[PDB]
Amino acid sequence: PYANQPTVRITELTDENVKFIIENTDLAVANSIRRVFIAEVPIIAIDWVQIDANSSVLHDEFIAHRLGLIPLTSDDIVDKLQYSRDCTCEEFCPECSVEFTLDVRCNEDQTRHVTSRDLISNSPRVIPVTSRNEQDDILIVKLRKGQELRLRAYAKKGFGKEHAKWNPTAGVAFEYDPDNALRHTVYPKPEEWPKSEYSELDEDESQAPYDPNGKPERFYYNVESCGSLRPETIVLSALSGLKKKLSDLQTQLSHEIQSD
Amino acid sequence: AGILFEDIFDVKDIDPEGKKFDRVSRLHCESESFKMDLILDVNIQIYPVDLGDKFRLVIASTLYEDGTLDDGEYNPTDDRPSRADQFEYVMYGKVYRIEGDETSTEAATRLSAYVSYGGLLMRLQGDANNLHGFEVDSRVYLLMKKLA
Amino acid sequence: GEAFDWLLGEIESKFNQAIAHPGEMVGALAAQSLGEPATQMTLN
Amino acid sequence: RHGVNRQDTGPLMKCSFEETVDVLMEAAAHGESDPMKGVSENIMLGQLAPAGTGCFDLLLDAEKCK
Amino acid sequence: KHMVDDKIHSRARGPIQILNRQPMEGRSRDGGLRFGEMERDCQIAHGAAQFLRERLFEASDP
Amino acid sequence: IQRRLIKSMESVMVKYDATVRNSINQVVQLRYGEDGLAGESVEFQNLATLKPSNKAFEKKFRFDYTNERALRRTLQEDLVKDVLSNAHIQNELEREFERMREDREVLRVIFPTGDSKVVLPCNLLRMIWNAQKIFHINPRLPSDLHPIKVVE
Amino acid sequence: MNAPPAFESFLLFEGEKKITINKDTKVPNACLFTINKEDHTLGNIIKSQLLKDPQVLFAGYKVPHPLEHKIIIRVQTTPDYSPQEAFTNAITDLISELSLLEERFRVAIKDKQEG
Amino acid sequence: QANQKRITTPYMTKYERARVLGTRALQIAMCAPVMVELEGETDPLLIAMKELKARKIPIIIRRYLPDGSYEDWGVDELIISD
Amino acid sequence: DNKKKIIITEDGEFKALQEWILETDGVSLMRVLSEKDVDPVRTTSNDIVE
Amino acid sequence: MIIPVRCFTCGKIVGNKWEAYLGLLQAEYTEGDALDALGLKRYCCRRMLLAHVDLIEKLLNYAPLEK
Amino acid sequence: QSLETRAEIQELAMVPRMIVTPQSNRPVMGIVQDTLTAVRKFTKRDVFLERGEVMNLLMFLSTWDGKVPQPAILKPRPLWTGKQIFSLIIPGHINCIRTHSTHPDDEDSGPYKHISPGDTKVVVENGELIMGILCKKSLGTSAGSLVHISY
RNA sequence: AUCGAGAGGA
Ligand SMILES: [Zn+2]
Ligand SMILES: [Zn+2]
Repeated sequence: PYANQPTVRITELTDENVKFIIENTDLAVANSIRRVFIAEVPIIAIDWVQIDANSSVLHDEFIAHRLGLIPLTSDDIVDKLQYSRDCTCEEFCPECSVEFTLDVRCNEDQTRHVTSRDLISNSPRVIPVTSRNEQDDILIVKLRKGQELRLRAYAKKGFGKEHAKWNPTAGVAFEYDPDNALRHTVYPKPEEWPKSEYSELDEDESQAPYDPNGKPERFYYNVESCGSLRPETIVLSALSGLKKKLSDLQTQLSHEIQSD
Repeated sequence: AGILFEDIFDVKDIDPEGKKFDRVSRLHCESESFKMDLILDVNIQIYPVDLGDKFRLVIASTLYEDGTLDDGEYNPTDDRPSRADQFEYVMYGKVYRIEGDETSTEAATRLSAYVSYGGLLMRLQGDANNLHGFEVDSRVYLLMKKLA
Repeated sequence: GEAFDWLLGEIESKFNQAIAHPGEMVGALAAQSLGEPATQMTLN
Repeated sequence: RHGVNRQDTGPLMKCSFEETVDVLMEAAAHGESDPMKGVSENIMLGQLAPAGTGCFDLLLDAEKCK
Repeated sequence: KHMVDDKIHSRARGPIQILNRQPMEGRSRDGGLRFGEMERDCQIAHGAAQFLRERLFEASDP
Repeated sequence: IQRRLIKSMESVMVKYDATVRNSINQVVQLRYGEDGLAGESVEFQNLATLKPSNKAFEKKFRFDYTNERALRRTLQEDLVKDVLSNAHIQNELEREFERMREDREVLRVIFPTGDSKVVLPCNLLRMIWNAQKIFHINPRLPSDLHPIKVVE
Repeated sequence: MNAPPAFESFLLFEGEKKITINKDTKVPNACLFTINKEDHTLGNIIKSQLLKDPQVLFAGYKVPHPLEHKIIIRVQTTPDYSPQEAFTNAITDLISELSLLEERFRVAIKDKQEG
Repeated sequence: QANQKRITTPYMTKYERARVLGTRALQIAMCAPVMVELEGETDPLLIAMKELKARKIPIIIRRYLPDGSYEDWGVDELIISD
Repeated sequence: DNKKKIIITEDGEFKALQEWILETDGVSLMRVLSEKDVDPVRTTSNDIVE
Repeated sequence: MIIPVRCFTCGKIVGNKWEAYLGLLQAEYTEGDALDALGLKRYCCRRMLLAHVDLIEKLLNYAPLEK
Repeated sequence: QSLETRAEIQELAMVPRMIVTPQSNRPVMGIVQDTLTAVRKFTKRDVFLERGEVMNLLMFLSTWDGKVPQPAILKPRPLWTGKQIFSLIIPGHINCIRTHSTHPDDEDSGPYKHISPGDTKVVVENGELIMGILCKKSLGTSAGSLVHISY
């Protein structure tokens, strides 16, 4: 009637992704962790734009949408910043937002690539990922001689439930039972299917013998980071966020039980 | 006791018409103590059954060792002594037909009780003496155990 | 006897329920019932 | 029109179907009177068609309001 | 090209045509939807005489 | 075609005397569908006495009140004694079979092709099945229904 | 024109309760927990943790409409137990599991970066 | 027409039920007295259906015959099916 | 069986006799009916006006 | 008109790869090898780079509204 | 726009009152694409549901008495069948006989008429799907189907 | 705004 005692085994850790395995947990816990990776791990992203001048060939909403999708390093700052809902300030303040400025003008004859390097921030900790000290800079717009783009953005705290720009992942590979032992899939021709990278089967064997007493355990994860957070920071923040969702739910539950 | 029928059967054929369903298999079996034919649908995925196997089949009206009716509701938190403890494969179904060789004037010498365990069908046919416990629209249990 | 009496009552009630209601526009209803299938049957 | 507008259905029902002008002109020349029995005639005049819920009248029951 | 926002339309006592005082035609005119002959026939088959009178008398041009 | 049909039949209606009439008040049908029944409640059924042979019809519909042991298998003891002893009941059952045979000839002239599929209000076999399951009728035991009660 | 703001899936409206408990009258010792502004993420884990309790006879959840942003979790327990107590223990167990998982993931990361 | 012998059906037609319920619901909405008791109903349609189930709608249905005569049936005199 | 000759045998069963039938490309129902060895009872036409 | 920022499917950043992709293509890489060099392993991101039409280069052939 | 017209529509033209059409004395609406392919797959003989799956499905029954039915298989592991859950979906105590579209025509003659090898020959008794694979013939718009008999 | 025409949707 009590909690699982999950174990963890990290099989790869780079700056780009983290590949790990959780054992002795329920499939619902594993999938809620997977969902929180995508939808409830907050990060910083541009969510307010003011175009002072845009002579480029892309209209204002195009530039704004494009700026919103630039990942901003959010590692230690996202926990400190507040949601503008919770901030007791006006529209903005340094406690709930980060100011960016962009001011580019193509005077020279070659096309000027307005890239994420031109997004200048007031906060040194929250900068475009590509601008962080290889991979090139994200391209915001190409400008022709005489074209000019001057804008002022504000980045906010949010998560992927509100908009995919606050999603920190560039793909969450999730898998379990690589050999189809639980038979949660039913291959019409099991020989036709390639083997999982996590499979432990000799090549003559297509799928594992059916396990009637089996349950999903040993979930394999590959959490790729878009750049804002480190992959391990994505996983840790996901676990913390899920735990705070449950804690808030329990607080409200206690108020409802005692009020009855 | 609550047992409508008990005998030892021997699997004489499996899927004469061919495999119709993947996880379900039809066994055509015959006993020795009563000379009763049996067609039975079993989930071979969880309880595989091979040709020539020999098992004890017990059609019961209840699982409780003492005479006590069942409510037809699922109660996993039940600590009473259940006779399902003494068997490996247990199903729960209802009798939906009782045929016989009766005439307009003569009673039936042979009966044929049909049971459905949530769609897995069984036909137990043989002497009418061994099938007086069966009544249509009545809930029963399978209670089947393999023996060597 | 109980089953037969219940059966008689059931037949009577369902028959009285099958009787056409005064005010049914059976002509418009029949025109629709004959024109709707006409939209599916083949021209050639 | 050769079978439906040749019966005694009333000029307003007939004008709804076909030959609106010819029908109404014939009725004028012959002084025909539409008794407003069909559904088309009542629908045109915005009156309750004698159809379905309109095939009867409701009266208040003074002896039962007590 | 067929986006729902260019198709959604509603009316409740909007403008009316000059000749016959009935709702206008079209989204652009804030018009009403046509309760046509086939709708009249359907509601006659239903036997809904008050709804038929509401649609063809009271919701169009009393 | 649809518009033409509608304008031709639009005002035909079932009146409170149960006749179907047009706007002119002329009578189109004395009863709707020749049977005064609505088309939603009727459903497909089978006439059981249309197709069978004379021998099969006799064997399936003639109540046999001479076979004592067959009645003993079908009916309870008091019902068997009343059916075998009483002659008023036997004449009632005999006239029941004669009436069914007359009905058979009427069906044979109504359906000159042997098609027993008919559309009728109440699905009597389904109602009988409903009664069997509602009252837990045991098909193997003798019944307590008097055949005279069935006829009456 | 009709697009709800994206925050309405996560944010509670003023005067709207996060969770509401309603006694289920069909069977005894059953309750319906209507949780607002949550989705399958918490519903699935709460249900599956409740299924681990042998004193829980029923544990299910549903999102009645995807366009709406609430879940309903039905919990039935044995008579000596309570669905509110079962729900509380399920949340406590999930919290403890996630705390342990977080600490062990921190340890695994430390081992991986170090050696 | 002899009220002692009314030839029309003793059942309320679906159209009679529809119009009687609508009429009585409008009457209730216009502050007419209610004939049945009320727990918490405030919708006139629900009150009218409760009155019909209770057989306490003070309305008479005047069914016209093709010949021109009519038959008056109290809503309590008819058989309510649905 | 819709065009076969459905009779009732002496035993009381419906029997479908397989018999020759003619289908014409024009209609003279008035004349064809009054011909020897032509059935004036079942012979019909699809021209409702005739 | 311009290379998207993220992959529509996963959300991987592809905005910084268009210029590198073109530079690899003029370096006599095949499109597949070029996509492998940029680290686009999921066929969604390979779709993003491989099916992109740089229309902005044609929109920059028109003089702007202001000099 | 009036209580009278509202009552008219509520008592005459509401969709449940419109399930059976007078045109052909059969249902006009039936079970349709995904629900029909899925109910065919669901009522196959080898569909076994686990306890959590069964509770998930029972969450979506509006007309559920809150009693979990006794599983068709108790050992070695409790498993409910798709027919056992559709029996909960089926209302009242209706009785119905149909035949799945793949029902062989020479099966009703030989043995196994009442124990079908192919799980054809739909039989619903007392509102329980005793046997058979449901399909268009059982849940579609034809005459004598489960939806018609339910209405 | 009207009218007409055209292009489309189901
Ligand atoms: Zn602030
Ligand atoms: Zn991608």
